[PDB]
Amino acid sequence: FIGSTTNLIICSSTAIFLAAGRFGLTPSANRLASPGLKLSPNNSGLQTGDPAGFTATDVLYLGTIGHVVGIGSILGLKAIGA
Amino acid sequence: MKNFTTYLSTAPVVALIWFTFTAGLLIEINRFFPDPLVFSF
Amino acid sequence: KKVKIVVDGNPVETSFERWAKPGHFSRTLSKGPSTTTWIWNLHADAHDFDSHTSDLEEISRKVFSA
Amino acid sequence: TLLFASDQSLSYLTGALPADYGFDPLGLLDPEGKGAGFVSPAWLQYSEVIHARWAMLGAAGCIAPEILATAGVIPQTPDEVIWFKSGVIPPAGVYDKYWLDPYSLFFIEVILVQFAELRRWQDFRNPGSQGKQYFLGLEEVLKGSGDPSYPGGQFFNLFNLGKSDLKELKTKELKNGRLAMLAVFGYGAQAVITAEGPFKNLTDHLSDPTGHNILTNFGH
Amino acid sequence: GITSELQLYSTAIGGLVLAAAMFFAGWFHYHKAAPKLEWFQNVESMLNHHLAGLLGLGSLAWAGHQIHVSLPINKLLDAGVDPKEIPLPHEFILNRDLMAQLYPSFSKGLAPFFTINWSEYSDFLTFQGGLNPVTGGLWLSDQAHHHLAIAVLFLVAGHQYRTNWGIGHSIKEILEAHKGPFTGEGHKGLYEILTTSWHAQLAINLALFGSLSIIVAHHMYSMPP
Amino acid sequence: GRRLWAPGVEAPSYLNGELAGDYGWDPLGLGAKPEALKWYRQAELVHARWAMLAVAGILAQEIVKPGVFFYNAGLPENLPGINFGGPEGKVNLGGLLAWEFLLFHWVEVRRWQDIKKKDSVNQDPIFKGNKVPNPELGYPGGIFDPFGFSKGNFKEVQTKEIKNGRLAMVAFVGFIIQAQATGQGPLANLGAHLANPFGNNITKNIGTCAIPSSVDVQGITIPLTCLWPGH
Amino acid sequence: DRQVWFPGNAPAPHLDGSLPGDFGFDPLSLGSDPQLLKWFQQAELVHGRTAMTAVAGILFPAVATKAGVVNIPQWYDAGSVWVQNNPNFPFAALLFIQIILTGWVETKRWLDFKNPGSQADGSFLGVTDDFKGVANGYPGGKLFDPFGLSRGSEGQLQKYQENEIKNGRLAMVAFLGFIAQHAATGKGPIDNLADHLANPTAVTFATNGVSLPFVH
Ligand code: CHL
Ligand SMILES: CC1=C[C@H](O)CC(C)(C)[C@H]1/C=C/C(C)=C/C=C/C(C)=C/C=C/C=C(C)/C=C/C=C(C)/C=C/C1=C(C)C[C@H](O)CC1(C)C
Ligand SMILES: CC1=C(/C=C/C(C)=C/C=C/C(C)=C/C=C/C=C(C)/C=C/C=C(C)/C=C/C2=C(C)CCCC2(C)C)C(C)(C)CCC1
Repeated sequence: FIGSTTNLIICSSTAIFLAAGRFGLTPSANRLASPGLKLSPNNSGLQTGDPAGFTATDVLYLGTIGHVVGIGSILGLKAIGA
Repeated sequence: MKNFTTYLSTAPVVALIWFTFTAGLLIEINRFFPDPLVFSF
Repeated sequence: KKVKIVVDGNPVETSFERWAKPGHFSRTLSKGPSTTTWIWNLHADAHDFDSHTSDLEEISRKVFSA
Repeated sequence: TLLFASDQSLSYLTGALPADYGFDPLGLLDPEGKGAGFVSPAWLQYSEVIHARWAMLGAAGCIAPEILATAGVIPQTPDEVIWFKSGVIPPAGVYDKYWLDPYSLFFIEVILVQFAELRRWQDFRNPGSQGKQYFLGLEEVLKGSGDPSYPGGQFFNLFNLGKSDLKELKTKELKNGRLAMLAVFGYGAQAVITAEGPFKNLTDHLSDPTGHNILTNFGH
Repeated sequence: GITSELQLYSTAIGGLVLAAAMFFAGWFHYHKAAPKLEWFQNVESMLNHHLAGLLGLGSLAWAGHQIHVSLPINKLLDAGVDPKEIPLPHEFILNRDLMAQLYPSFSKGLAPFFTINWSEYSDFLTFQGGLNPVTGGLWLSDQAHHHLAIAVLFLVAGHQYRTNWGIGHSIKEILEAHKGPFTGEGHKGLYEILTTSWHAQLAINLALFGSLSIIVAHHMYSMPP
Repeated sequence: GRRLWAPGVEAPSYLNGELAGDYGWDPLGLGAKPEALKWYRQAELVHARWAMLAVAGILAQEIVKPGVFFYNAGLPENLPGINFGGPEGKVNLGGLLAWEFLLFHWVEVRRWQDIKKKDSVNQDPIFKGNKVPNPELGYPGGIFDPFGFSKGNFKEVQTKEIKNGRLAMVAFVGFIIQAQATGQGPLANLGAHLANPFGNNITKNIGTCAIPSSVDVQGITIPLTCLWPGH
Repeated sequence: DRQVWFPGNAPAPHLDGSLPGDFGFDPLSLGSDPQLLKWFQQAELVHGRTAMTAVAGILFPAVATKAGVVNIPQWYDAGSVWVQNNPNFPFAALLFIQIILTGWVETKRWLDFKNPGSQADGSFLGVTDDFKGVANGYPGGKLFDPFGLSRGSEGQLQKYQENEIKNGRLAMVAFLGFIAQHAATGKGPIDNLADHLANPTAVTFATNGVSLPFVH
């Protein structure tokens, strides 16, 4: 299962979403999106050791969305035919 | 205990106790003496 | 700003004193009846918490416990 | 020295409490607002200490009979002294022939543990009050200390430890208790998954780490 | 899956214990620890908890009950087995082989769930539709899959509103941003109405609850569950 | 006292050396009240002396009659062969209990009246010239100390008495538990440990209760139990 | 203050320790009214003395029955045995005699509660001093206390009052235990005690059959 397609897709999705969140490509706990989709800083008051302001809640939600996108993609490719 | 007994003395609680007693008395009379139509023994 | 638990400790004493006083919740009805309209008004206004007081906190606490 | 903390959590968690890492992401130790009830800070630190001590007893106790039976110290078979097969959960198994049946033992335990826990509770609510009424002379050593988590005295601190390292000993107690709480949670989870003893799970992981772990146990 | 009067007795006793807990909580949260006004006005936290935690976790827990208790007992009932000869629900909980006799995917355990081989669970998580010909009710496997899907949807829905960790929506901002040329200031001021007037909230909730009750009547006659 | 029961502990404020063998040991605080402390000191003294006599009797009986279990010494056929009177001279144990009951009721009520009021029953009730000095409670003297060994250091010999008594009490508990676990006398247990130390110790006998569940003593059935649920 | 039922909890504020057996136990505050407190004190005393007499009259005949000396029927069967063994004494006549005698003595006690010392006027056969009453629930005098155990000393009277109330509470709890043990075992209380003494590890509430309805 370690080299399987499902594990590779889940790991790639989770890593890509976490990396996008860390480098300011997603709304975060410390930056929030305008209705015109503009990211502006927000004082969440959450202490983190990451110098870019990446927090634990960011890890939780971005891993969740990575899992969700990977699972939907896996089930869609099994439905269509991989 | 005085305030609790004063609440039990309010009109709906007294009515509930009295009508429970009266309804129970009528029910148990009709249970012990079923179908009373006339005053005959 | 911050979502948190905030309560007040022991706001209302648990006692049967107001159980013995019908209409205690209302300023008009607490004086007792003069006519039989007071009997119906006591039941009609019993759960109108916003009529008893204008304080939104007391209304909300009454609604929660009800 | 710092877990995932926040400006709210660091406002009251400064380090004065034992084993203080500032880990309060749900700000449950906020003193303001939480006056009455069980989410007060004093009750929460008290409950962490109580959970810690009970978990230390449980973590030492849910694996010691299995270890001693595997080593041949006790004559019972290692399968029949597994912590969930000893009669706590009769669907999972009952131990044969205790000196008393488990329900009478539970009756005695209810009486005795209720005595202990209610006296402890009355010390929490009314500090020092358990040293007044006559209790066969035992009320001398049940006065507490004003801190409900740390009564001390001639029995609870009968060896008079922590003359100068009481805060360090409190930190050690809380650290070992948190580790024991995690261990008892692991005992429960491994009992549900593997249906074997915790020591059996440890020996299976030590003998074949690849073929005996959480991934292979979910496979079948 | 209730097959005996004893299980109905247990629910009656447990309900009365929970009834006494509710009456205790009403006394406690008025006379001992009454929440302040700012606690009640946390509508974002209330919506998050009532969507993910009440509805979502309730649907997940009921899907768990349906899968582990309702499906095998009703399968044996529709197979013609006498109710006294049907094993008790905890026998299906503890003995996985007895579960796998009726639904063979249970022999694979939770591995298909965590390896995203969800199609292996197709024997007890179905999309048949229609009615069970034996009983005239909806398929219980269909209802288990329904409640699992509803649980996931409501757990997602309960993560929308910002409470304490930056992310999430502010309902006031959503309301104030939704205005157009025909409608003046739009939904401005509705947040202050719905966080300060219990009667406006009662009006909205009563309208939707009553409409829901009528919809329930139609859906329960048409697809008897 | 000065030398305490453990290093680093502190003595309680009511235990600082009036009594002999004071190690400042009261974890439960039972001696916090002076009246209770006096009562428990009397109890400790009589328990110590009775265990002293008991350990001496159990050790000596195994020298003289090693074939008689001391746990079974109450059995009528384990008694020495002596004439108790009657048609056959056999024991009855009713009159045997009655003798001890009357004599010990008298002497222990005398000791109890001494404990309640000091120097209240020192005088002989019949021959009023005879008298007991009673310098301390639990230490009557007079005819109870004929050789006058308490004329010297009273505190030192009191310490010797209380420490030997505590050792005797612990030893008697060991005697009872060993007899219940092995079914043999104490010196037989010592010989068995000296023969096979690693094959015969507490780890091989603690699970067994060698005493039978009940015994029949001339018409009545006395139920028996060990001090722990062995089989 | 005094010893209380729940150490660490204050006694009930309407219980000041004057009454015998005052441990401050009134969690429902039923004795807040002093007149209702006197009424409930008389209730507790009458219940306790009746329970003490009843428990003695259950236990001593049952102890004598267990020894094999007599064959007195168990307390739950004695009415049936008496009716079957006394055909010339109807149940209704016995009940009427009991009701009129108890009504006489209890109406005298009631009228003394309403107005203390009022039965001391000599209307009942010239009895004057013996019906005066010492305290509420403690009549005394030469008739009810012929040995004069209440007229000797005050401290002796308080000690005997404490003895009476504590033994009465114990007897009330014992009669409740008699009812619960008969409903669970179908045997007498001395039979239950003998069964427990024969083998206490297997003769428990957990093994009677009805306290734990499950198999186990
Ligand atoms: C007080 C010192 C003393 C000690 C430590 C022992 C110890 C023993 N005796 Mg022994 N005895 C002692 C004094 C005497 N014994 C006997 C005669 C016997 C006989 C015939 C037997 C023993 C047996 C035993 C053994 C088993 C005891 C048992 O488990 O019964 C269970 C114990 C009980 C059921 C309760 C016994 C005492 C309990 C602690 C309460 C004390 C009694 C009080 C007076 C109760 C008050 C009654 C009131 C209500 C009126 C055990 C080694 C038995 C044995 O094992 O030999 C093989 C045996 O058969 N003894 C006599 C008569 C001269 C004694 C005089 O004091
Ligand atoms: C802090 C933080 C903060 C924020 O803010 C929030 C949050 C996040 C929530 C938090 C977190 C947390 C944690 C995780 C919790 C969990 C825990 C634990 C697990 C508990 C236990 C706990 C556990 C404990 C009690 C325990 C105990 C145990 C017992 C004794 C046991 C017993 C046993 C014995 C021996 C043996 C036998 O045979 C059987 C039995 C009898 C059975
Ligand atoms: C870089 C770096 C680092 C690292 C980090 C890491 C490595 C992280 C990881 C992390 C991760 C990797 C995370 C993840 C997460 C995930 C999650 C959190 C998930 C969740 C999920 C979910 C929630 C699910 C759900 C569901 C279900 C159950 C079914 C239905 C559907 C769904 C899907 C919805 C460190 C700090 C060392 C250092 C510095 C740098």
